[PDB]
Amino acid sequence: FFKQIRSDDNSLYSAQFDILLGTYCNTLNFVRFLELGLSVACICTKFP
Amino acid sequence: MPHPHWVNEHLTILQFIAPSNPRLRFELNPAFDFFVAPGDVDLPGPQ
Amino acid sequence: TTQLIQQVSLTDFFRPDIEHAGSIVLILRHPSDMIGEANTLTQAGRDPDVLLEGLRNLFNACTAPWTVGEGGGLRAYVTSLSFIAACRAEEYTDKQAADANRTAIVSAYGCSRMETRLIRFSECLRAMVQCHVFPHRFISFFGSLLEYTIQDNLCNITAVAKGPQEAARTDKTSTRRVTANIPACVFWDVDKDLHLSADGLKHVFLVFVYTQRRQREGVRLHLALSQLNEQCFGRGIGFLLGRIRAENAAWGTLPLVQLSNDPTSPRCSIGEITGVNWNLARQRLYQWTGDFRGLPTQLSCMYAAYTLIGTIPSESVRYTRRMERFGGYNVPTIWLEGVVWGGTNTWNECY
Amino acid sequence: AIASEALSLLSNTYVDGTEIDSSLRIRAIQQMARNLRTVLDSFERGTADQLLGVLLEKAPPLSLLSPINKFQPEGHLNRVARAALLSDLKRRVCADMFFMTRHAREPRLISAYLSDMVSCTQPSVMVSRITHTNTRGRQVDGVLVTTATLKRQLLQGILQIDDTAADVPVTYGEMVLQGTNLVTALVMGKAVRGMDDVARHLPVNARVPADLVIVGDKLVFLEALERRVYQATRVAYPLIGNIDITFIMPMGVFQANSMDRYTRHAGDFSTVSEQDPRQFPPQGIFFYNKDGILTQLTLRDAMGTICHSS
Amino acid sequence: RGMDDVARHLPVNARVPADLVIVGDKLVFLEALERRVYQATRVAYPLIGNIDITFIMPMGVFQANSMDRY
Amino acid sequence: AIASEALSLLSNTYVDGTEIDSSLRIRAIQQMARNLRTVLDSFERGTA
Amino acid sequence: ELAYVRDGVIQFEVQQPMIARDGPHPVDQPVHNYMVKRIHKRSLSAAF
Amino acid sequence: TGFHPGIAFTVVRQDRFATEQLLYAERASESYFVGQIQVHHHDAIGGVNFTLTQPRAHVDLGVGYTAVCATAALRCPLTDMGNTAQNLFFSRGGVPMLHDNVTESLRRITASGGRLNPTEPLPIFGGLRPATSAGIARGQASVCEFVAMPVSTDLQYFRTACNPRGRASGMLYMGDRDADIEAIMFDHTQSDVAYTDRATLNPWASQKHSYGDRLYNGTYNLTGASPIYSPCFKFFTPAEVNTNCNTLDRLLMEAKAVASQSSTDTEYQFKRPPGSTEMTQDPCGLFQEAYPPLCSSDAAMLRTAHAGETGADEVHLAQYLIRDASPLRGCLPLPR
Amino acid sequence: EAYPPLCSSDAAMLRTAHAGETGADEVHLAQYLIRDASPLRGCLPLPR
Amino acid sequence: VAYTDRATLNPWASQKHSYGDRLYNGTYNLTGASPIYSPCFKFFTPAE
Amino acid sequence: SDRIAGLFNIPAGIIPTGNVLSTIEVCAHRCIFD
Amino acid sequence: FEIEVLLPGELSPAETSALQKCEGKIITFSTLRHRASLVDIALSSYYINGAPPDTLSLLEAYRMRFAAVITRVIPGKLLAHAIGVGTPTPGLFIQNTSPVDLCNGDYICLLPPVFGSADSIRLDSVGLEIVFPLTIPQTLMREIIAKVVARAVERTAAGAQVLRGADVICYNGRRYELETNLQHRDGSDAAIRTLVLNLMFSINEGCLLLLALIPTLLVQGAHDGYVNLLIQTANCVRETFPIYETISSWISTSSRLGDTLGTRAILRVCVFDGPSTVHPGDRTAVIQV
Amino acid sequence: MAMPFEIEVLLPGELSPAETSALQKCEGKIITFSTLRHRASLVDIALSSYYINGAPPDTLSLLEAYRMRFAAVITRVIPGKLLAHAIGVGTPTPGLFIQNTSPVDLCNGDYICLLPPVFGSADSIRLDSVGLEIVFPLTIPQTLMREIIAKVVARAVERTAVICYNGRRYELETNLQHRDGSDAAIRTLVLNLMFSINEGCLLLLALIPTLLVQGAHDGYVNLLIQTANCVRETGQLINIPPMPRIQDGHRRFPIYETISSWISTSSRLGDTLGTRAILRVCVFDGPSTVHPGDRTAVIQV
Repeated sequence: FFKQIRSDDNSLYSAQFDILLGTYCNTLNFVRFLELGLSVACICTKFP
Repeated sequence: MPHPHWVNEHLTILQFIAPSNPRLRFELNPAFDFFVAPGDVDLPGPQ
Repeated sequence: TTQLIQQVSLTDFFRPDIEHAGSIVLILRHPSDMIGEANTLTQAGRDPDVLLEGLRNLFNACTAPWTVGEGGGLRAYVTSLSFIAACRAEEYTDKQAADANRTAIVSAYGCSRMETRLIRFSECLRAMVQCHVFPHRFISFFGSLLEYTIQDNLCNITAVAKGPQEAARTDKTSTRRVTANIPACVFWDVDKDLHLSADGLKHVFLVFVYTQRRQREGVRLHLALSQLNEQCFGRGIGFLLGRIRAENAAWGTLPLVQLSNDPTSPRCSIGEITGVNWNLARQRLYQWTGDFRGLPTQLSCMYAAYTLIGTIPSESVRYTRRMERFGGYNVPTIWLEGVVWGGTNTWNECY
Repeated sequence: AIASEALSLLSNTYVDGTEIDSSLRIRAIQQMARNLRTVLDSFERGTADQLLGVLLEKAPPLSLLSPINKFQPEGHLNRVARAALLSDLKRRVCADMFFMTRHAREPRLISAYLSDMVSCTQPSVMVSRITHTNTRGRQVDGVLVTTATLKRQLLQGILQIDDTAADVPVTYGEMVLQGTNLVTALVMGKAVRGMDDVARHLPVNARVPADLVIVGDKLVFLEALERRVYQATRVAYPLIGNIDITFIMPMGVFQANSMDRYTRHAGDFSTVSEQDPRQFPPQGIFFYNKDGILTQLTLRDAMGTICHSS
Repeated sequence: RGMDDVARHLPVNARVPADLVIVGDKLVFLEALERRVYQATRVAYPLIGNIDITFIMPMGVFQANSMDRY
Repeated sequence: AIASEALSLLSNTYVDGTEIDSSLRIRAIQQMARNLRTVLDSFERGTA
Repeated sequence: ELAYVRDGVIQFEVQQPMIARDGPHPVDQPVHNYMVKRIHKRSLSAAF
Repeated sequence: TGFHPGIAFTVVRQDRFATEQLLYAERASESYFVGQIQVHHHDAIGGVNFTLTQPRAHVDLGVGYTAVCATAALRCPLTDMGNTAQNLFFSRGGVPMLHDNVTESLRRITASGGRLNPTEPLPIFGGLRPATSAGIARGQASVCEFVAMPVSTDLQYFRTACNPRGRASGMLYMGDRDADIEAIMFDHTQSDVAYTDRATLNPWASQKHSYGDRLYNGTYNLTGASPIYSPCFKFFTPAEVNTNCNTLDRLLMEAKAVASQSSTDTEYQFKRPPGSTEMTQDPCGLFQEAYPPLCSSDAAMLRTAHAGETGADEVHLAQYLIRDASPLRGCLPLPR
Repeated sequence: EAYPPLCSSDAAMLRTAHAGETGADEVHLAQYLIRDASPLRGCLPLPR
Repeated sequence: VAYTDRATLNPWASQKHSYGDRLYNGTYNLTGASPIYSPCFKFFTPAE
Repeated sequence: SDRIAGLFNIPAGIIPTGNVLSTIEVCAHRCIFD
Repeated sequence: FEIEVLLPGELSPAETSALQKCEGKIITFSTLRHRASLVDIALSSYYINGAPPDTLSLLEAYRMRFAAVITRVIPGKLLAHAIGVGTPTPGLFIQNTSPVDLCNGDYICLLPPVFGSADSIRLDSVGLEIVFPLTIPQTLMREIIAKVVARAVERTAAGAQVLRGADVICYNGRRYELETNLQHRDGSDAAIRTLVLNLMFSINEGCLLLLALIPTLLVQGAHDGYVNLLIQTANCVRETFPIYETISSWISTSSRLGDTLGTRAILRVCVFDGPSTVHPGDRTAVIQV
Repeated sequence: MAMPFEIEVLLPGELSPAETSALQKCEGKIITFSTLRHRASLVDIALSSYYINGAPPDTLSLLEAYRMRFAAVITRVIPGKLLAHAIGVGTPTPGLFIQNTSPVDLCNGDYICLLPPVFGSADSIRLDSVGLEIVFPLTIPQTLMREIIAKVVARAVERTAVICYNGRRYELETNLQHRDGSDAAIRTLVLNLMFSINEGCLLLLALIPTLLVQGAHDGYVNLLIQTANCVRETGQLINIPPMPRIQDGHRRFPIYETISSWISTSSRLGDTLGTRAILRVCVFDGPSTVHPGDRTAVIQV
């Protein structure tokens, strides 16, 4: 790149810029089975 | 001849508007009748 | 890692202690199937009893000629590339590289009944072409020679049927490793004859060449390197064998559009076909005689066959030529470095 | 899945690297932890999905299970009352194919359709164990899984809430199969669950926001699982089902020779044409579309079946 | 925006006239803005708008040979 | 020979809350040990 | 420094749950979505 | 041209509505079992891939029936209430016409009044699949079936829930013997079990080896190659009742989890995909009865001189109207 | 799409018997009358 | 699509280059110099 | 056929692990079990 | 790799005895999932169209599905290692279901039951049948189909026709005669009819296509001018009725039929210190391609 | 060799960020190298290497190149170089994937053949930094490769003298820019069409009047007889007298010869007028079908 300016030109001090105005996210709602309403209908059991 | 067209006049509008009519694409203007012909013959011409 | 096959066999066409470990060995189909395939596949006008006569003449000059019929289990399963290369040792172009192999294999097997078992084998292979049951249907690629153990006439053969050749531990001797090995008569790289490139992966093929000429035909066996896949190796060898292809082609042996376009031509219907009429079928419709007789066929014009048996996955393939002691004599050999044996021995014939 | 170009990163974790290298490893481990955490939730959701998978292919329709269960005396039917029960089911099924839309202006009948719904079944088993209950110590009976709008229509003016909290067990049972029921499994091929107990013969709750509703006189769980589970995940809610209904219509039938071709009044549908076009045999039938758009069906349409070599 | 908070890692009240309504199950505002603002100032009230209906009519048609003229 | 379904029971895989497989693994270990002992005695017989 | 800005972006990322099934269905894997927005510069005006 | 060839047909279509169900379950209806997770990995390209699998089991605990369901409300309907025929030229059947010109000119002419026709180049290995129309408007199109019948058949059979075969059938009418089921459906020296004043309404379809039977009864496999879904398959084919044990309360076993017989994703009702998974509720298929929708032998007979009121009149001068005795008599859009 | 208003072929079919109604009257002897199906079925001034 | 048996209802206004197409489709710009509104403009030219 | 029997004694009344509290005519529902 | 096929209950103790023997037979799934059911391998899944399939369609669907060898079976379920991908860690063994012998070093392929098939298992407590392919060598692959189609196109030409003879396929010092004593080969005559039909209609459409494009084929000497055209058109020498809707239809059909009959090998009988011959019914070691 | 044969194409470090972002997206596409090295350069796969006599090739010479040349799969594109896997030499290649580049969907199980771009224009890369345009072969099922190869060799013969699939039509844009490859294909078509005729073919030729009656007695044959634009015309227009007595007829069988030597010249007609099948789609646990642009899981043949 190459650029030749004489005494002065407007492009010398016109600085603009970019900005990252904030990051976001979201949390998950981990459900357990033994706290729903459906688990009344079944008798779970572990059996290795 | 025996290799019939343009005489399909017994049709009812349902068989005419149906896409199965090859004479449908040549219906484009109320005061015109489009058709095919032998090309580049400018006169009554020969028999 | 690799794989190994093990097969106990007789010791007629293969003596696995003069053979250098790393040579290639070939398997032989039961000979009683040729006498079944010859009845059907021989060409009309030739006595199929020539192959039967030669085959019976071969095993008479062999080891114990019993159970050589059907019920026999223990027989001569395996043969070496050197043996087939030494029986047809007159059809190879490099005479000096082939007659030495033949001399060494005759004087090395320690037998006088040899050189009468090599003349029979060549006559059998020549007959098998004349009766149209080619050797490419009764031989295939058993693995490279790795390790052996012998007894009185009984040998046990170990091979390597897959994977890299050099990743195979032979506990016997000499650096515990084994390298590929072929006699210099059978070797020829097509990429040099076709003037092709060098840098790249190369395949290793097994080529049978057939000449169709009555009572003086011939067959030989080759091991080729090439940068061409199996679908284009035929177009390759089809160019370096013109004088055999042409001579086999010629020394081994209906205007429907018009009438169908004539709307005045005599034509019957689907509802009129009663062919029992001697007029309606023969006299009325256009008569024509077929005479599909003596015309060139597939099994007649077939001049060559090949199968892919391995590959060499190097940048530049490197092979030597060192005259090795083949049990008393010295034969020009060729050492192939870094061969990874493929498989699925599917033969492709040329025409 | 642990992606490449990040397993090679996670591999050489003990090598003296750079800072721009060691700052991507934390990102890789964050990703792996996110995935491993969100996968184990999939089993806790798949349990609630599979239970509806099983509690849906095991339940007959209400319109058939209710009228049968009012016929228990004479357990073996005598081949005549069965015919009447059949002719009654065939007319009661068409009554309530959708018993919460056809009868939406009047909420009282819906509570009846639910009361006779819950009184139609039978209780399973009373195990000596702790069971689901509300705050005041009244044991619960059943569950009523619906869609989210059925809840809005039921909790409005039909089903009366009782309590908004319940305590439930929070630990499964256990089976160990060790001791003398291991020897019985290895030597012969059997085992018993409480084996040591017959050989002798010969648990914490948790209050959680729920919705317990009174129906009939029982206490049932009314919810809609299509928000807690099944949302943001592309697994269709199983309680939304498809119904098939076979229609038929007659085309071009002529009324036979009888007094069956009348007219209700004198001069109805009179045409200006000098003859009556109604007398002629009709050839086409007309029905309404899905969106109420009048269509046609004449004999010309059977040309695909009646003009074939079959 | 939070440049320091990442480069490190590596509210009064006032009583106002308001009118609130409970709509459904949420607490939300309900404001009309034609008195405090937009009054006697030459601006069109933006909550009033336009909408289009495209009417059509058949004219001069004749139902073909059928029983449809009764 | 060592059969598969025993060559997998000797694999240093995870642990399970079962003692069925703990019995299967010992069942396979004892078999492999019997086989190895008999094979090793085979050479003391074969020398003579 | 609004009159000195040219781009402004806000980032999101969301994590969705999944369900473990079995049968003729395909096994599932977690998804993570990323989205980016951008500001729309407007202005005012007044005089006397 | 407009010529009635002294014959009458019965159209048969099967719509489909998505519904909102409603389920009740009693405490301890199932005994659930959970085993042990074990994990295997399939080493992919450069990176790995894990898969968690956990074996489970379950068992009912009730002596009677512990759960019940109900089609509570109505969502939007899926398949339209349209008019599309099932052109049987799809099937590679048996004896064809003697002359190729006649079958070709027959297919070309029957493909000129519909759109479910096969493409004109007839393949060899495929199955004569139809075309893929660009736009879809109202839903999946449900095809109809036609059954020929005498012309002067009385209408009091088509006004209530009836059977297209004309003769009733099914396992609901029994006396608990195994030799009875075929006789109730096919034996004709007896009478129709529902209408005892005749033996059949459609002689050409009800009897064994008749037209409709030899055309639709799935045991002969005439339209085995056609991809289109055949509604009369569940009406003409005898249901396989070998799985019974002479119980007559298997009715409850026959009303739960019918797999979706058709396809639900395409533009037309094809047969089911082999890897399908859906379920449905077929009342009409169980009792072997259809329903008459609000239709008429005359288009101009439906309107009335006051808006919002559909015409319900019986007949007028050999032209009939049928008031709808279907389950959806209301709760569907009426023109206004 | 487009919506048809309350329109008729001839006026005599629009007008009613008693005051304050409309003329649904969908057909009479080759002359017709289409009833409205626009959003503005009501909400419009009529003659009395 | 809405009536899956026919292909049009006014063939002089649906097919390409027809009399209806040549009269309102903005692609051809026949009513260019006129200031009067075209109610069928959005119905005849294909949207982007 | 009939694999279930012979596994365990059908009248095996070792210790009931619960009650039924169902009191229905069970023979009418015979399709659901042995 | 390893697949578990859960055998349902109520399998009568005569069916489980049969499934005991089926260790070393090949089954074919449509898709490779770890959990498969007894319906996925049953005959009701090949089921190409309506009735059970034909010998042509089995050939079409044996190169389309995925094959798997059935390893150990236990009283409860049925294990099977998929072949093609996975590198079976144990000793993969096969039980040859074919009338011929198997040498040491062959390249096994699959082939529908083109003989008196007796590998069928009838599972009647559940209502489904399982048919296992034949594991024939590859040297006999071109011979068997050729003979079985020739012996049918010879049977169909009984109006426009020794008469019979030894139709023997001789492999590995043995003779096996295709011609069964039963002449009522119907059903099997029909199970292969759809194949012989296409083969004839594709041989003729090429024969009758060459004689409609070469006006100088057998008129310049059926021994002289034919071979000259052959040997000139062998290399690149120089330039050479719906006549253009027939060449395309011949290619687009005979090429597909050739792709059906390809049948590349899948296994290899590679024993290591065992028996060198694998009789019908025996089991031996197998390494896979 | 035990590891998969890796290839290392070296990208020029002077590209644009978009010129390399486009390469970042070409993971799973197939490229072909004249020789099989380990260190290839970007000039070995661009359209510069498919040059016959300094000119861009036609759809028939590119077809010959695709079967003359080695194949490989792009797997990942790092900022420095390009890593790729060889296909048809060394079997080990676990978890290999392939992006469906085609207009038509891919269903599970199909074999894969690769076509030069014929359906409209190609989706290619124009690396204007060094001046190389890179085209990628299509991915077409084998049951559809064989229709287009026929439709193009027929047009080649027509010169020297539309396709339906799953209910969707397409149009070809195949061109012939010269006249050498056309005849190099015509000679093979006629040769393979000439090695099928044998002595036993006449006994098959006498069954045409009988096949014409079985096409009227049956249903499956009546469709086969319509497409046979020759058997349907000869069976009513030509005749043959009975065949001569077979030379040594007590011994040999001609039909076995004519239908044994017929399968050979048909298991090659596809692999010579077109390209072979190198891969086949095997999605163990992924989706069933594959729309245009979605990666698949394949296993090499």
